[PDB]
Amino acid sequence: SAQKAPKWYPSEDVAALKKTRKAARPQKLRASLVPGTVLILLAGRFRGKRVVYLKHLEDNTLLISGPFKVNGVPLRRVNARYVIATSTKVSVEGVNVEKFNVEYFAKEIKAERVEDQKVVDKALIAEIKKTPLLKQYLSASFSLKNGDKPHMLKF
Amino acid sequence: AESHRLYVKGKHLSYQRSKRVNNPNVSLIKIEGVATPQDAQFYLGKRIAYVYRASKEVRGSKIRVMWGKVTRTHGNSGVVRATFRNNLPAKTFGASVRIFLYPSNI
Amino acid sequence: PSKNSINRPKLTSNLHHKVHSLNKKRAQRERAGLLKPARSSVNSKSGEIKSVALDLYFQNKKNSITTRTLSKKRAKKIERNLKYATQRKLLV
Amino acid sequence: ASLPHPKIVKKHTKKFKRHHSDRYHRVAENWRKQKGIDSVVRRRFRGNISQPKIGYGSNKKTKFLSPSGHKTFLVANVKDLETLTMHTKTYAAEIAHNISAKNRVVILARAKALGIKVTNPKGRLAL
Amino acid sequence: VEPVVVIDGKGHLVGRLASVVAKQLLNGQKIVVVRAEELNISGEFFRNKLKYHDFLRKATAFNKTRGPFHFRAPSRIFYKALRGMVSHKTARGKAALERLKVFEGIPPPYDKKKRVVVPQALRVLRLKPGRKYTTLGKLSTSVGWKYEDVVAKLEAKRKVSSAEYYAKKRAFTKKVASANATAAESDVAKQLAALGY
Amino acid sequence: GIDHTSKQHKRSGHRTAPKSDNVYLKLLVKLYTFLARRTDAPFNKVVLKALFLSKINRPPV
RNA sequence: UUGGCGGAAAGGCCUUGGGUGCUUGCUGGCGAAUUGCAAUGUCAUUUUGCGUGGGGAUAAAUCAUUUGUAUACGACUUAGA
RNA sequence: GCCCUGAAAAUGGAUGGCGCUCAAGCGUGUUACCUAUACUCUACCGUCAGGGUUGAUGCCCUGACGAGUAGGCAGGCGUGGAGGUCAGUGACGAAGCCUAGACCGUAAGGUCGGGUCGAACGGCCUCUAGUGCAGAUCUUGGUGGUAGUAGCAAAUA
RNA sequence: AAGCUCGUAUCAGUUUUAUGAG
RNA sequence: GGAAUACUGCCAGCUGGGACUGAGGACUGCGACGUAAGUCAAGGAUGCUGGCAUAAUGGUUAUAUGCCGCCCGUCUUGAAA
RNA sequence: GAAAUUGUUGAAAGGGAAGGGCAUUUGAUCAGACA
Ligand SMILES: [Mg+2]
Ligand SMILES: [Mg+2]
Ligand SMILES: [Mg+2]
Ligand SMILES: [Mg+2]
Ligand SMILES: [Mg+2]
Ligand SMILES: [Mg+2]
Ligand SMILES: [Mg+2]
Ligand SMILES: [Mg+2]
Ligand SMILES: [Mg+2]
Ligand SMILES: [Mg+2]
Ligand SMILES: [Mg+2]
Ligand SMILES: [Mg+2]
Ligand SMILES: [Mg+2]
Ligand SMILES: [Mg+2]
Ligand SMILES: [Mg+2]
Repeated sequence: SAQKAPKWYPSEDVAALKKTRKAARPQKLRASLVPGTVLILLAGRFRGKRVVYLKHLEDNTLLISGPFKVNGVPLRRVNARYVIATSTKVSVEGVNVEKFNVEYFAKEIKAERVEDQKVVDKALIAEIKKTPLLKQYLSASFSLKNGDKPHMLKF
Repeated sequence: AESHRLYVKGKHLSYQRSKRVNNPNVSLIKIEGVATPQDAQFYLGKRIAYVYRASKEVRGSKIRVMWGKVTRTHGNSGVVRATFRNNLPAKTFGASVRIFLYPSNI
Repeated sequence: PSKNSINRPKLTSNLHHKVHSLNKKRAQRERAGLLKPARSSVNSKSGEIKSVALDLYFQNKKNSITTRTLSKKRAKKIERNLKYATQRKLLV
Repeated sequence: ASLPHPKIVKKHTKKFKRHHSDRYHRVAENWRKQKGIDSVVRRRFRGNISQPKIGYGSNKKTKFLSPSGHKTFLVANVKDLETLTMHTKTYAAEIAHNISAKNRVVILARAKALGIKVTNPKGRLAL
Repeated sequence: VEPVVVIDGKGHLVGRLASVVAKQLLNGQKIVVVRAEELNISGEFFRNKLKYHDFLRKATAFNKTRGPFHFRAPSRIFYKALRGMVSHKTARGKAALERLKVFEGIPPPYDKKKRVVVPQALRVLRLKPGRKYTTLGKLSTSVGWKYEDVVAKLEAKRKVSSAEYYAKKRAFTKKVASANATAAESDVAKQLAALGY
Repeated sequence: GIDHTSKQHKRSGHRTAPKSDNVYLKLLVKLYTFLARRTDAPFNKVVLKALFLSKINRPPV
């Protein structure tokens, strides 16, 4: 015997957790996040690009589109904390986004993405064409210049 | 365009300290364009990155990052306090850091 | 800076040269292969027995100036223990 | 595959070294209390070494636990090994330093059959 | 926000300029100081000369070559005033000091660069009118600096060249302003005025 | 800091446990500890207290 | 590629003539996606390394010997195809 | 009230230094700001106290405390030898020694890997003592710097 | 440190009231 | 004569931003919204998602940087002195 | 076949001592956990 056996042994019956009193409640977005708003992307592959916010998804994400014909950003999800909501707004009542959801964006090109992109971008472009220089504004990328102060800049 | 910058520039001033002892767990950061605590309140909670270069490649890059965040203001002149996951080396007193715009309240 | 030439940087230039020299020396050692490989490499010894005597014995079986030598006594003991392990492997 | 435990916290990971054990070869690093009446270390002046005390004591629910979450139990043979046949999730067996390779083979085989984790399964068994 | 800040030292008070520059160097800003011979010290010339002569008294008795070194040039006087405010025996202090260059006059290439001022160190903004002050070039010449005339001649030549450059620049600016002022009635100009530009 | 009015970490005392190694005496102490806790009987309290005394404090009768 | 200027540490400033691109001054058409909801997500001169190659030029210093205007020893000052 | 004189020696030096003149000086007022092992909240260690309880000097719940020389009390770590036990370890390698490797203890220490080594040694319950070193101008033995240094120049060669 | 008792028990580097001293 | 405002104070008024913490581990209790079954922020954190799956986090070791740190024992009020 | 002390090799530091504490960078090196 290289070591004496202990007199007492802890039990291996793992106890269950106590009943947690933490209910899940819907997210309250910022007052500036209204569908149809132009958003600046702050991070990711499409950082510094201006897109259009379309729909709030069940996973606390925002459905956005470029539109893909204007600046090459497809129908994607974004996190609301990584965007800047500007003041520019376009109408979205002509856009049908009742199909897209988390199950749609699950990843376990399919060309159903392409078809839905064409259908959504048609109405988005129709709404965009009414405002002058809005298409050029959405195609241009955002960046900070010398001496820009984000705590003073309006959006 | 000619610029792609999505961050504000800052300088790592020093550690939190008294006259004869310092606390490396807290760093003092001076953000460009900020001169008052009222203006510094905008940047609370923003991510800070210290980006530096090393000669040996690690995971496909020669560029290494130390992450942290803004926690509170400091003084009357727009200096803030920041905490990083690993404390800054203290050879970086006077070096540049990047204050990002996320998480965003705008 | 030096009191004889205050406009010329001295300490920063010395540190920059030192950093550059250390980087070049490390790169030269890596290219010479004097550094341990990655942990997931096939030739990594991570989590395994590290023994100069066993490494020398197996290098001699496979077939500059070094301080790593294998004694005849240890080599004979290695051969004997390898015969024991081979007999066990044959039995199972 | 151990018992669930809180995150292990060590209050003082660094070793408590004896004063001037760096200064003199004849002074070993094993901790000794300074009994001098004028000792700056004993009087606890700023800038000196820290001394062991009960405040540094570890959490009783994480005490004696290895990083894998087990308690180490030294074993010399199969009979010592089979003491842990029911306390598998809390204890891991460690073979004693003086067990021969021929017996370590048997111990490892029996431990694998019984599902008992072995702390040092590579000892003396290089191929 | 400039990578290098060039400060015209004329009309500044030495102590306050030294304080602000030392803080900038510690924060990690590269600074060049020009025209150090035109710096000012508050107080009378005899007082400042007396203070420098006390400094001259200070020396190591058993070997003068080990003692305090008394550099006579105005740039070196300013450098002493700043080294007294930088913790210069540490690596951090040495690194801060190595972000600083001080010159008498404006040598190249800084003669063709923009030069700024520090309002909190300016004499006309700080000192009460009527208080006496001292010029660093005269003080340095009285304590042994021997290059005041050479610097004056070179500065005069530089001023002539800079005046010619400014005359050409002012003519071009007048031409540009004339060409811009005639387009203030266009619809583009009206839209820019509506947007504030 | 605090200005303590009384001593700190003061033991109550009162002869908690017997100093003997008699296993039968320890069994009797166990039984009367149980009785004194679960009966609220002053007799059981007195007997339990007397079982802790030393030889010079338990004179014969 | 034409010419002028700049010596404070000039090493930069201005200018002539074609060439070759770009131009968001204005109007259009195609492309972007999957980096999967963020992870610096790598973007800037110089390279005493090599390979290709057209050209350019073919030295000294020290030891040893030697002098004494030099010298404790080094050092110094001379001479030798 | 502030300012100047209102006495001073002897290496070169001090509002701590730089320096500061509508001050960065003096008197006062109003705010903001910096930070102690102090105060407040939380976690963890230990001690003490109060309750509960048919490995019970254990377990569970709650609360408050923690400076220390001489001195007191308590719990522990380590060593030689002895009785008992593990039908303990060991020539497939005991003890010892070395170790840029691993782990557990607040600590005294304990455990594992590798190398060297070549015959004995350990865990636990107890017994016993010539049982723990940094010092004593300590004892014995061994070894440095000084240092290739001082010097090996009386007695004619 | 040990016993015995008692435990709205025993009190207190404090105040108050009455009464002295200055 | 009619108001407003400043100052001081109160609300068991509403609401935005930031930081540290998540101890406990079946149920029991006190409450709230509810006719109702039930629900809840009420006797201590859960839910959703991404990347990596190894030297990446982490440890050790050699050093660098910022700040702190006088040589121990003994004996003397007291010792750098 | 220990230490003091020494040689060689490799790595590192060094502008009038070195050593220690807290924290992190860099170089080197390494264990666990891998269903
Ligand atoms: Mg002179
Ligand atoms: Mg306390
Ligand atoms: Mg002051
Ligand atoms: Mg005042
Ligand atoms: Mg052995
Ligand atoms: Mg003895
Ligand atoms: Mg000794
Ligand atoms: Mg002693
Ligand atoms: Mg001695
Ligand atoms: Mg000699
Ligand atoms: Mg003779
Ligand atoms: Mg690390
Ligand atoms: Mg100190
Ligand atoms: Mg021998
Ligand atoms: Mg040795």
